[PDB]
Amino acid sequence: TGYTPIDISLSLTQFLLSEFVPGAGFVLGLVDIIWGIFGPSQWDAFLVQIEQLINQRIEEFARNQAISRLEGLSNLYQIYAESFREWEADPTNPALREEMRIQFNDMNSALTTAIPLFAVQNYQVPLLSVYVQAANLHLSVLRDVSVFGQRWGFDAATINSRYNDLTRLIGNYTDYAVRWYNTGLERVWGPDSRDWVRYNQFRRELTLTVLDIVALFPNYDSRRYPIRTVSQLTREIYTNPVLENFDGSFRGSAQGIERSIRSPHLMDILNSITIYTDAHRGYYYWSGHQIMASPVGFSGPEFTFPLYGTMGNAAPQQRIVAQLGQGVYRTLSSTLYRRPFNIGINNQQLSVLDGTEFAYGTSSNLPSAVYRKSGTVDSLDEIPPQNNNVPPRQGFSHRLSHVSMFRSGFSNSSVSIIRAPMFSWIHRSAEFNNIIASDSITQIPAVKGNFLFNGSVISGPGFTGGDLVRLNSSGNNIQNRGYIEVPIHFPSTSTRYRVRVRYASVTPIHLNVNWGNSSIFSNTVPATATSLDNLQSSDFGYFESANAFTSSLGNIVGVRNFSGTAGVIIDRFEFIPV
Ligand SMILES: CC(=O)N[C@@H]1[C@@H](O)[C@@H](O)[C@@H](CO)O[C@H]1O
Repeated sequence: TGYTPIDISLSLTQFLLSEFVPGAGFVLGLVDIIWGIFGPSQWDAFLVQIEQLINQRIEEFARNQAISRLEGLSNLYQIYAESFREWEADPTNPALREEMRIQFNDMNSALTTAIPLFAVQNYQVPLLSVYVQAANLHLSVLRDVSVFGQRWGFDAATINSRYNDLTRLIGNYTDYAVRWYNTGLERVWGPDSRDWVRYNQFRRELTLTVLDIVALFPNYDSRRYPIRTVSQLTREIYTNPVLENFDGSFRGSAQGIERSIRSPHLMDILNSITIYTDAHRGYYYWSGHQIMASPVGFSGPEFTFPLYGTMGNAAPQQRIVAQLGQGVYRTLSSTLYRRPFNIGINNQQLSVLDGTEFAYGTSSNLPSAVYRKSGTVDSLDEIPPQNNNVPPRQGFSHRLSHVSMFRSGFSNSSVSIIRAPMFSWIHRSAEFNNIIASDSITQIPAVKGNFLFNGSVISGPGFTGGDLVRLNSSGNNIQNRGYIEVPIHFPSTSTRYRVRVRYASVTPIHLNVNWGNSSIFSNTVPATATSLDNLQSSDFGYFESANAFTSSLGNIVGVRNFSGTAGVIIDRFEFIPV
């Protein structure tokens, strides 16, 4: 059918983001999306997807052993799923209850045996995606026994033991996956542009097929999340048409290309891009541009970034409005390469864009914005739909969040000109606004805030689904306390909410949580980590307000660091309806 593991994973991500609640729906969902296949095809494809990228086939025996085992888990989970489905339909039935207990044990036992075979020495990287899939399924099944095990007829001692497995393995699987993500990525680095392409492709593909899934693992903790919980992925992934459609390779450019990506920041909303046009020998091109953005929820004035590339005057400037409908979901770019037989300042090599169509995500339809012309270098090939059952403009997975630029040469004095817009893509689960649901546990990442004082945004470890907020120590200045404020919106004004914060700290730290002007928590929270530099899964802890309140307290939430000597990492705010 022409599908790749990337398509499949994005679809699974969509599911896990919107349907993360225990019950038959979840179990049947996993069968429908991943585990309902017959035969080795899918699994082979999952392996090839990473193998072809690192340019290394898994040793043949270990490869067949892994594929074979995945087939086994598939058959077994299909049976488990149907037993679950019939059981839910008739929960008091003793025969169904006994069958569930047997099915759970077989499933748990098979997964525990199978997993190390997806961690074979010297082949951890190409086996990573199937590992994560298996790990996901295992956590899922452990979550199921935690929620339903009593009703199935397991004793309290067995349930608690399985739950302790769940919490430990949330940690272990996460750390394993991130470690091997980092290792694999690092191996793929090289000095030239061809290397950078491969490196970024790895980052991109494994973000979509590994990291994105891992980021949702904490959700399986049924005690922490006893009802439906909605996560948001704020991380950005990258395409670059000029570089990615280039068959040659720019020597020693990789570092420069990588630096052209912007550094960690509070999430913004891309409003417009103003493109400047330069020309050479009747070839008109995108020479530079200017970005305009807004804070999350349009909760502040629009801001303008410094000029990217060079301001050319060969044609009038074109202001492309990105923020219409759901925003820009797709770029279709026209690449221009000039490689003349004789090269000189009068006859330059060009590696640029001479057109781009910017297509909008929309429930209906909306005409595309077009810089000069459309092209065939299509972002949808790299950033596919999460839902392939509707048109791409409805079933898209990402939204254009920024455009920066890798640049080389000056038109006036160079033989070779590179102008390579770097397109940055945010997952659509990163909503324009912070909207607190009334019937589910709403997760709002701290980086979705709009005001940060005595602190900085730092790179996530890779398992949080985006970046993190670091509040600095005050230096014993009551006026210099680190503060992050998040704008929030309540569609329901009568629902009562407890506010939970997910954090990391090396020493005990006094934190103050405000909802509007009201302080709803002010106390010392324990240390959770040994280091803030090398973050592992268990380094993140939780604390929460004692009481529940309504939207009448206000439309902001914040955390203040009262410590004079220690810093603290804020991951996300969570709103729990009582
Ligand atoms: C006495 C006190 O804590 N003052 C805080 C200050 O520490 C800082 O957080 C600032 C950021 O806006 O807000 C002030 O209200």
